[PDB]
Amino acid sequence: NAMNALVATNRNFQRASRILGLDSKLEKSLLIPYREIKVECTIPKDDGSLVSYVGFRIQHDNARGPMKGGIRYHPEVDPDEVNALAQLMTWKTAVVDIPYGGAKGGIGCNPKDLSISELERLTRVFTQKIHDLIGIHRDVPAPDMGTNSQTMAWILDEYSKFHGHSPAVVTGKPIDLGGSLGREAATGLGVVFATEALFAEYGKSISDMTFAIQGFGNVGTWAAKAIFERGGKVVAVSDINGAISNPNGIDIAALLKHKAGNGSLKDFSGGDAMNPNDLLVHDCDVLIPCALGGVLNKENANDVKAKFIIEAANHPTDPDADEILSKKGVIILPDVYANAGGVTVSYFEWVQNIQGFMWDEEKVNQELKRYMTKAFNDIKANCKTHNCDLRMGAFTLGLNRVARATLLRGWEA
Amino acid sequence: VATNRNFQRASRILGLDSKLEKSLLIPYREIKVECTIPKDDGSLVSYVGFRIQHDNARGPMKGGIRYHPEVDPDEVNALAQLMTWKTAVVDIPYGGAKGGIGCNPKDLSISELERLTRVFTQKIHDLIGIHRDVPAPDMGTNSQTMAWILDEYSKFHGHSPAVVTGKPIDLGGSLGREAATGLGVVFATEALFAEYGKSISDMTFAIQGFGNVGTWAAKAIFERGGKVVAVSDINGAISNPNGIDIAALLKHKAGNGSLKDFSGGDAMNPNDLLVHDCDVLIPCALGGVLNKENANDVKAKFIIEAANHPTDPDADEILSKKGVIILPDVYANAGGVTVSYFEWVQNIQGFMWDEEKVNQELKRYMTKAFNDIKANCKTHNCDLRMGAFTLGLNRVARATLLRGWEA
Amino acid sequence: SNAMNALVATNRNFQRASRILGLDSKLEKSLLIPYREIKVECTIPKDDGSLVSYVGFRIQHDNARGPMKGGIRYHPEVDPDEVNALAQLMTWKTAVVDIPYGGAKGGIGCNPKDLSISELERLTRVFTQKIHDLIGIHRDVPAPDMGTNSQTMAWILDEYSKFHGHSPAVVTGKPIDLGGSLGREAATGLGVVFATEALFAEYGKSISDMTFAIQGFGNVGTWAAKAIFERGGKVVAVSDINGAISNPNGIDIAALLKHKAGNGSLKDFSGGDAMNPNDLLVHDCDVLIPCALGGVLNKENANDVKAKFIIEAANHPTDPDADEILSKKGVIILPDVYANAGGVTVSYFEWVQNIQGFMWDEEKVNQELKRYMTKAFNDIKANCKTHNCDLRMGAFTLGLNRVARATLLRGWEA
Ligand SMILES: NC(=O)c1ccc[n+]([C@@H]2O[C@H](COP(=O)([O-])OP(=O)(O)OC[C@H]3O[C@@H](n4cnc5c(N)ncnc54)[C@H](O)[C@@H]3O)[C@@H](O)[C@H]2O)c1
Ligand SMILES: NC(=O)c1ccc[n+]([C@@H]2O[C@H](COP(=O)([O-])OP(=O)(O)OC[C@H]3O[C@@H](n4cnc5c(N)ncnc54)[C@H](O)[C@@H]3O)[C@@H](O)[C@H]2O)c1
Ligand SMILES: [Ca+2]
Ligand SMILES: [Ca+2]
Ligand SMILES: [Ca+2]
Ligand code: NA
Ligand code: NA
Repeated sequence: NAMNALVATNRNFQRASRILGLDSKLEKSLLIPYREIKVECTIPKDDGSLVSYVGFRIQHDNARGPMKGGIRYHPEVDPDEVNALAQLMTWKTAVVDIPYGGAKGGIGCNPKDLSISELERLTRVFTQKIHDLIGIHRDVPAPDMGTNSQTMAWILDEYSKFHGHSPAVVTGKPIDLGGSLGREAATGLGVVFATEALFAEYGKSISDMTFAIQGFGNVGTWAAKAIFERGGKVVAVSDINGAISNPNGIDIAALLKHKAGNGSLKDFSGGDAMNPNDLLVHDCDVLIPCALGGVLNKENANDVKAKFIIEAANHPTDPDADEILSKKGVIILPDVYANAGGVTVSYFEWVQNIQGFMWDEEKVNQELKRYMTKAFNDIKANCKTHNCDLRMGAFTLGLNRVARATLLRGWEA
Repeated sequence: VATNRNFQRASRILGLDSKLEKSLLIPYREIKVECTIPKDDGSLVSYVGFRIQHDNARGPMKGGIRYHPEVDPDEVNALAQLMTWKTAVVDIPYGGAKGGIGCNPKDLSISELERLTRVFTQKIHDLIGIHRDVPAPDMGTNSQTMAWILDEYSKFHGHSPAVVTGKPIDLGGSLGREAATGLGVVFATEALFAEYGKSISDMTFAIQGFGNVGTWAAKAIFERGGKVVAVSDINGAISNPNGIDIAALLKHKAGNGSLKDFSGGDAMNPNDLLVHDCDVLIPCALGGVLNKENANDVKAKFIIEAANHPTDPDADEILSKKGVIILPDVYANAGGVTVSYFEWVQNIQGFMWDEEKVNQELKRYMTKAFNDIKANCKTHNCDLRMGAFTLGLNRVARATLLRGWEA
Repeated sequence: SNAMNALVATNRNFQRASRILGLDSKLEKSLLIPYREIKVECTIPKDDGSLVSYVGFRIQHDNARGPMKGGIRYHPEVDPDEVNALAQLMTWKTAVVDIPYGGAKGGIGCNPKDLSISELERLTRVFTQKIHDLIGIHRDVPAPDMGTNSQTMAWILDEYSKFHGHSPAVVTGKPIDLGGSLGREAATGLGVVFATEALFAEYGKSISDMTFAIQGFGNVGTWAAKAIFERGGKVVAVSDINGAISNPNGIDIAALLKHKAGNGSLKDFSGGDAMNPNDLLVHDCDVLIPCALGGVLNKENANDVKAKFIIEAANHPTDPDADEILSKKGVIILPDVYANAGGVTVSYFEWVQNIQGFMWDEEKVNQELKRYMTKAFNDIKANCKTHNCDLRMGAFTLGLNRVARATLLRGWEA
């Protein structure tokens, strides 16, 4: 089904390089990651027996600043996937013009199969094995699929044994350990700010549309909530265990309460249970993938009903699907812009930490809006001077900014 | 003895479990180091310096350095633990510490005190730090002491202005530092009063003590229209039922005048201050002044504890029965430690604030802290003293639990 | 060896200010000795593979008030006494405007015009390798100077960061795309105007009240002239050392700016009258602003100056004989150590923005610049009253006393 994640991302990178006319030698430098790290992570389970994993940290580019990107605990984590995600962070940070490069990490494990004490030990061992490589001004992790603010607390705590109290070494922290107000909701809310900027160009409002949402974690819950509050009609939601639909709109606040009491989507009373395999091809105006990458591919792209796709997940649409969907008249707001709210507020968390003084939530949200608005305006102008679609307008915008910084730094030893 | 019972009560109010409680009572780290220097005449003297680092779950530790003899370890430990709670009460990102040198600084020359300070810094240079443990002045030490610690520490770790607070302005100290505690008392009083719908401008005040805290609090009250009807210090007292002209009074103190010889009031017995007719009583000078003998004769309906522990538990109950509200010391006099945080912030950001910004941030922190204390009081159905204690204790507990325990 | 304009001015001024303050002679001796002097071998392969060896250097004069600060000159004339004097002057200058730095000065004895861009980059990176442990965000923060520029700073940043991690604050003057500050090009000229505004307020006058003659039309002259023009000042004469134009109605500085943009020269400009650039300093005006050159006011022309105010934007336009004649004529001289400090003040702001991890917009940079410059004038004015002295000594006594106080508070025991 899914195209190789790194093959897909490199095809977009090649398409973007051609638009900019990049010299092949500069292009090759920008493609190769700065550093790839794979480390053994062996822990005792709660009964004392050993389990061994491999942890990864791919540091793709640091021309524009310390590297930035989250840590995924998921059974399909592998070098290709982490490499593709890391490269995308390099472009995304540059799209929103925050002073970071790109990185990504992960462990190939299933968190549902580990106890909370095992997850803590695994997280601390991973931190021990990379403590030299990450750092406030080197590489700053954060959550991603299968990790959360408690995971980041353990990274902070273990890292600080080696280098002293270092709040800014990781973002997505709990509020009570130096996290930023607004960070938990930031990706989902930024999706909404990105969607509003796009709909403004077409003269539409969120309240005009129906929505289908794949995935219901940190990104999908906050995105659905924010859409729901602004009058959007959310007609289907899936997660790994099932899905729920309602053509008149799901009461998202009620669905989230039901979820917080350990209810499953399929059992929610204000909707009809559905097969999650039918989510991406469900009738809707706007489709928002909020789970795995590569899920829109040559096999299902012709059956997409949506007129808009908002890429909240990282690389949910492969290049085969891009072209099919373009010919169906579908507009795709690309991941490196639409889901950048998270890393943007991560930047603000990091700033607050190094300034030793936290901001109020209204300032975090004012700055998020300003960053997301400016990035969209830059993409629009870039699509014009280069006469390209939104994915390429954002991709070339970030790639060109990375090239500039790379060229200023130079190459002598 | 009463301190351990009090911590247990606060712990049980919060529902902490015994294992967490035991951990919170054990200090993170205790250090003692030999400090030997040549005297001015070349002969040696040897002292022991120490630092009790109580807790660092919420950030770098913070606390004073005392140059004073007759060191009592139990009392040093108690004060380090108190700083852990106090920093959490006003929500500044520090834990608690206390240190010192067992010496009598009156017996040392200024060059001997400098050498002793530098040697002590040499002996603890890897255990203090901008993000590790940030000392401050205390009994027997001052901003000059801090300057020497900074200078010697920076030889080891590079220029590190935020390694200590209380610095001279000329070496990175903060504007507003001298007035911080007295002014913070007043911002705290304004927050308390607004909760009852009252304003400083409609209250009368009696103030015990006219030193660093009492002078600045009186000034700030006077400038907000408060009527200061009585003031005492160690040598005398002065009363005026229509309000003392505090600007005039501060001028008279500067010229080495006495409170009793001030013309803008009537001299009074300083032993009569706490029982003076007023709306608001502010003990600023001494602890242990309100006890079972005099608490029934207090006439104020609000007591603002600027001094540390002015009120014993007998008095607390007596005054509660009389419907008196007591703003507790741990919060009310926290403006000094709060501005010390701002000093550290300004240092780390490399860019100092003007005095207006320091004072606005101080008012902001003191106001939010009051509202957090009051909300906690509603949650646990307790008075302000216990509400403040449980707020601080719970914040430390929460950070500790989030950090976790696996190696 | 011991004789350039900046050496004589600084040690004359240091000595005079030290006596006004009554500084102890042992403290004075310590303040004159630099903290540390560094010379390092810098050998590189040229593009053709052959070696060349230069000597790089950094004089670190004083750090009582903070990390040291100062430029890196790539220039073949290296005069050790002049380098020391300039590092010392930065110590006083930073103190005058109350920025938390001491002074330094460094460079490489080379002619950068003989080197390719790749050679300059290797030379810069090797120099950085040789001094990486002696500079740093909280130790010593270089900046551009004669023969170096923002590209030079990018290379220092990049190489230094190999040894210590990303360290944007290790140098100022960076490209905007690598953490440089907005407002840098205008900073010195705009600061001159902020300083002039403060001075004139003391007389209850405004720039719109005055006529101006400006010597120099480079980075400082253009921006000062632009900012004066926009505030209603009448710029009646401008010289660029090669030509000069006079207009008693006021020159249209906007028109003159566009003309310089069209690669025209001052003598080419049609919106005024031909004048001899050597007559600029004695031109009729209320305010004279020497921007381009030093030593130009001397005992032979001081008495023909017509201005009531002299704003020393350039470094050291006024020699000792002229300074005396002009004071006796009643002329008020805003001294260079203060008046042109806008550049170093905004370099302080760049370091702050880097340390804070978040860049300011240009409006904020310029509000902060005006605040720093205004407060420094008021402090200088206070010191003039305390010591009954002219503005130049009010400034030097202010900066010297701030360094002395910080030194005495830090103390002397080991
Ligand atoms: N967390 C952030 O700040 C952030 C920022 C930008 C983008 N992203 C991206 O958003 C996506 C989701 O991240 P998250 O933080 O929400 O993760 P999460 O672990 O919080 O939740 C992931 C969600 O996806 C669901 N899911 C997993 N496999 C699925 C499948 N096969 N079908 C349907 N649903 C499935 C899970 O059940 C869960 O509801 C990822 O691509 C991530 O990289 C995350
Ligand atoms: N930042 C701070 O100064 C700070 C911080 C926390 C707590 N406190 C509390 O405030 C108290 C006062 O601190 P300070 O800096 O104002 O001290 P200070 O030495 O500057 O002034 C003390 C004042 O108390 C008076 N006094 C002493 N004994 C008295 C007595 N028996 N009756 C009446 N007046 C008497 C003195 O004459 C003087 O007026 C401390 O002892 C402590 O309890 C101070
Ligand atoms: Ca690369
Ligand atoms: Ca011994
Ligand atoms: Ca010296
Ligand atoms: Na001696
Ligand atoms: Na070559």
